[PDB]
Amino acid sequence: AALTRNPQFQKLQQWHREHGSELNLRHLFDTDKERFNHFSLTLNTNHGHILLDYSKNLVTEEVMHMLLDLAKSRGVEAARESMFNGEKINSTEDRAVLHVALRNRSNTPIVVDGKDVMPEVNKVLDKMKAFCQRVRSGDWKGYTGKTITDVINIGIGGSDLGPLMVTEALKPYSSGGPRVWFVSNIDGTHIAKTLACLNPESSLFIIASKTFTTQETITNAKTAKDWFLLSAKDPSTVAKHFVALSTNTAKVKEFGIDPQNMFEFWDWVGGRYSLWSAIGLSIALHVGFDNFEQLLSGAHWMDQHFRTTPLEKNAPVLLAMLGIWYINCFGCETQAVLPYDQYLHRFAAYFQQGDMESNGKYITKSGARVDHQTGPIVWGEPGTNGQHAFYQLIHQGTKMIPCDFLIPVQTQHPIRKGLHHKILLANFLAQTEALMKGKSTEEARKELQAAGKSPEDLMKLLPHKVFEGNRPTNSIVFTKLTPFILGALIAMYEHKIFVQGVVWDINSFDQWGVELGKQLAKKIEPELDGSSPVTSHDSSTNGLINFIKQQREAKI
Amino acid sequence: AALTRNPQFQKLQQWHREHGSELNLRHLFDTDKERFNHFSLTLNTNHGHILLDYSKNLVTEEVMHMLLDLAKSRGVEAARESMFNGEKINSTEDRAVLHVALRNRSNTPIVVDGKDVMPEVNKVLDKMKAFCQRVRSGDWKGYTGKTITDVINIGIGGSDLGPLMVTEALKPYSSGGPRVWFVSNIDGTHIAKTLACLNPESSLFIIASKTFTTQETITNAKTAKDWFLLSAKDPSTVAKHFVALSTNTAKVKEFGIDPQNMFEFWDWVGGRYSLWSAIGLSIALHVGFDNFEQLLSGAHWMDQHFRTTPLEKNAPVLLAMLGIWYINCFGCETQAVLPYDQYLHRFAAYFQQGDMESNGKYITKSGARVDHQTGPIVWGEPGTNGQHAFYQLIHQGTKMIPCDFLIPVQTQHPIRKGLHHKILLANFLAQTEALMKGKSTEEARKELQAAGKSPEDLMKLLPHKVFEGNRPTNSIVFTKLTPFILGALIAMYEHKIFVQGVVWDINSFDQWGVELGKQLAKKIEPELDGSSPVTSHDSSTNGLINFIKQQREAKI
Ligand SMILES: O=C(NO)[C@@H](O)[C@H](O)[C@H](O)COP(=O)(O)O
Ligand SMILES: O=C(NO)[C@@H](O)[C@H](O)[C@H](O)COP(=O)(O)O
Repeated sequence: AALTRNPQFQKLQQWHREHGSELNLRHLFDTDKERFNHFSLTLNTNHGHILLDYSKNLVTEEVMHMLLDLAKSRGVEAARESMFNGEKINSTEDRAVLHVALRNRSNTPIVVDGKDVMPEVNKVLDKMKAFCQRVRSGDWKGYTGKTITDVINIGIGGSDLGPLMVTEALKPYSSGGPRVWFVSNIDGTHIAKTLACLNPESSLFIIASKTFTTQETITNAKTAKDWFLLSAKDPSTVAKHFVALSTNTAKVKEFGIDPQNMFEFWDWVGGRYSLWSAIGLSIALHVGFDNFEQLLSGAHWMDQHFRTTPLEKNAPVLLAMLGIWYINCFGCETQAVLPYDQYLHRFAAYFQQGDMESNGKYITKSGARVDHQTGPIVWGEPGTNGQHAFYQLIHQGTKMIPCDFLIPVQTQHPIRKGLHHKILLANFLAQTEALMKGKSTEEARKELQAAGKSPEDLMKLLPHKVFEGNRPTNSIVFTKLTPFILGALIAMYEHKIFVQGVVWDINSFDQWGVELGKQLAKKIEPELDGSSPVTSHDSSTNGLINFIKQQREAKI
Repeated sequence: AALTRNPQFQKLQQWHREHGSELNLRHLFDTDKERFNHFSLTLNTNHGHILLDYSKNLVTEEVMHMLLDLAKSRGVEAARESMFNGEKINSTEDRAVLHVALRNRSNTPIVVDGKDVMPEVNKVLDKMKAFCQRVRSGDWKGYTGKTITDVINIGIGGSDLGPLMVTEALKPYSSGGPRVWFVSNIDGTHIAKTLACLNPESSLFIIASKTFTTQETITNAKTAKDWFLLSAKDPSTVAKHFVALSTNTAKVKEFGIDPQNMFEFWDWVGGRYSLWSAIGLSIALHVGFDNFEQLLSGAHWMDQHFRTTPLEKNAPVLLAMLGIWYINCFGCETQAVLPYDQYLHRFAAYFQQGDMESNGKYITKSGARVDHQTGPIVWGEPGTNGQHAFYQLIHQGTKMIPCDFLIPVQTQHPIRKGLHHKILLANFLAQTEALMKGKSTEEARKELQAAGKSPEDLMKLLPHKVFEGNRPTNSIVFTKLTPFILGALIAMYEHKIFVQGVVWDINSFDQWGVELGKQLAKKIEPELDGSSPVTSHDSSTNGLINFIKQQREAKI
């Protein structure tokens, strides 16, 4: 594998196995009061500021220089240009990777197969804008002349999570927009519970699917249409209640959706990087097209930052290299994402997909099997809730867990004259301070003695109240969570994921395991029908299938 | 350190040290046709069956024997009886651990440092039922003589996640009950968007706090009362719209809720183990008291299973020891929980707290600092969705990740003649089969060769299409997800967590990390007031605070 054979990686590795064990955050701050200044980055987007404070990390100037030298020797910049220039860096599927083109507000030409893709990107965007206009203004009428009150997005994975997370994060900006619903799981409960609340006369279904063949989505789509026609009664009416977001005109046709009602994207648009495309139709319908264009602009701003800033001051690069540091040097399996914002309740989940589906690989672009760690397990929940739950393990467990704490300075709901947000911010700050500082044995025993504890009680309870600290965190603070800032934040992490993938020399844009999954259920599905036992698989699969058929009858 | 000194543990490590790496699942099955029958257990609860299939784990007869031997030399059984007998096993807090008492429907005596607790346990339960009957029937009236249509639960951590997860899971049994809402985050957005949909006249608030001093809960509670009074008046009417669940009678009164409307629990009721107590009121209110009793009955059955079953066939113990195996011998940092049920969308999140807040510790009950790993990081999202996302990493990443796949045989919504559930079951089965089997280079080669690829391209793509497999999983299948079964499943995991803690000799029932957090931001909160810079903390905390002050009034 490329990484292990790299001299910069070896130098960093040797340094860590020579000093790593010795790096204490509390000590570092106590010996360098310019630390914050030296390990923090402030970005002024002219539409809000974003402060990336990475000073609470187990690093020194020597460590950062070695990490950036690695980014350089691993060719991050050249790879970055290849992506922005439309080169087919997705080597296994031989495709370009152009989500940056989707939000290329500057309209600078990007050539693929001898053709600028921007004209087509803008054509779809204009079509989306015209459609949303019609729907929102009430011009688009259902089969009975009523305006559309509900929009239902049917899709899964990359055709679901992005729009779900963004519409949730941007709720404050959806005034004058129809209600938006997201159905994704094949589990019947999802679509059934959704349909139960809808009126077919005023509901518009959006079938999101790059391929338009995914089993969960097509099956949900058919159930929706069947449900609809139970009222409509004229397939000529579905044209007024069903539209498609896809790249496969053929399939959309077979389903019963004529063009003009198909908003397309392209193969260089990865599913987990597709919310910026026609896939974001539900977003635009929810918050309006101006806000949707703001989202795109925020992403474009971050793309430009990533492309023009020297590595040492490049946000996504710094985030990516600190991650490489914890993953490949400290051996940390996970990465926690902790937004202190309820609207971002699906943010961690979104990047759980974005990061893991991209870098959960073990084969390099040269075909060699990696002999080092790659993508981490990403998780988290919106604080503060976590503090009263899993934070216990982050503070006093046996695992090192790098955490990204995020929060907006200004809230969308300054109720009680800002009291709630004041408390939220204080907790945000105090948590990373405590993770860094911890609480020594002397400090703990002091409190216990002041509490008047007997020598007996203090002795047995003292160890349990000590916090070793030295747990690294990043604090990302932005002025306000607007469509623009959100877009820049999502783009920031997309590029962090990109940089790590380049350093590991893997292809962060294919998903063979996901592709495989879409073809596994195939064989067992028909075998579940009969009531006769199955014996064609290993004994576990057989036993589970037979327990299934047996309990199918059970009358509980 | 205590587990380190155990001979059974040493035996395990030595065996694995030179053998726990050759264990290949596919090989184990292709040499033992009775593997499924020998490595699985079927539990008939009389209200549905539960199949725990742990045959797809990297274990052999020998290994399970050694694992069970370790369980007994560490005193699991002794520790268990101590818990059920009311002994104060929560050493650091010298408190009993009796969530089992809450659902002890056999009413068998459990003397607690004096008198039997059941009489009081059943007293609250009766009071709870009485209250529910009044609210659901229409007896309990709003100050304007209106019937309750919305119930809002306000609490955080253990006073929030349990009732939220259960009411979501048992939604199909909520016919007739009012709508339930859960507010927990101090983030003003949470209470704001919740109250914006309510009508003060027909809304009843439940303030859930064991101590009734938690800043988040108390503050949200005060804000709720405020919202209510600017639509009515006379702080007396509050009595008709606010009730409390706590152990602190007095401080609950100085708020505005007479002890009349207070449903108490006790100190031996851990927050993360409290949904079975008064904390579960929102559950009883949503699905009725008969269903709530079914839930308790379910947990009670599992408790008896755990208490009377020989270790070799004990569900919670088997799950626990398999976990110890992966954590302490294979070094796996995480445990994934993948329910194939939309209703269980908050299930993984529930145990993320239950497990991590319990076993995320590093100090033994003897005061010694652990010499090994403890509590893993728990995470997950419902199936099939994850298959289109993070499963990529489970299948082809560089981390070993034990996964628990769960699914009900019978769906609550058999739409399209069961087509959706048939597809859901097929994926459930196919995914674990695939994680175990993988796809060899040879198999992938033959598929690509047939596909028409040339030596050039086939070679280029081949390694990327190979699945090493040997990914261990547990498949837990139950007849139907009913109140009773949900109760049994939750109790099963509580005991799994209990067993692991004992083996590690830690205290799974205190939370000094969580206790520290509920006092961390207090020093920073006041410093946020004003526009003057702070210099009292480390440069990072100072820097963040100053950036917030500067941006708080920046007009974007
Ligand atoms: O590629 C992926 N993620 O990046 C996957 O998550 C796809 O987005 C998901 O399987 C949906 O595929 P279709 O849009 O073709 O229905
Ligand atoms: O102990 C805990 N979990 O087990 C914590 O998660 C508590 O449940 C949470 O802090 C709420 O405490 P109060 O009910 O006193 O408001």
